[PDB]
Amino acid sequence: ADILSEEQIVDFKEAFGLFDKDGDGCITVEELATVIRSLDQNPTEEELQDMISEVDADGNGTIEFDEFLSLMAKKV
Ligand SMILES: [Mg+2]
Ligand SMILES: [Mg+2]
Repeated sequence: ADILSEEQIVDFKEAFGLFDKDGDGCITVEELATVIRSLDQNPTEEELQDMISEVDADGNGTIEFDEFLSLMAKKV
């Protein structure tokens, strides 16, 4: 139970808008995937499978704003 960090909201947003031009706003599973590799982190993939598959409400198999925030709320 936590919330993203302000300064961290901008940092990620900047990288999001840079990697997201389609303007579609939302992103797929692959988009974030790669971004995960570039990010100097080491998160368990097993989780993503559980979350993404347990978060994808739209059922389109794609990540979105809320969907992304929810993943962090639990993960973080
Ligand atoms: Mg996109
Ligand atoms: Mg979705």
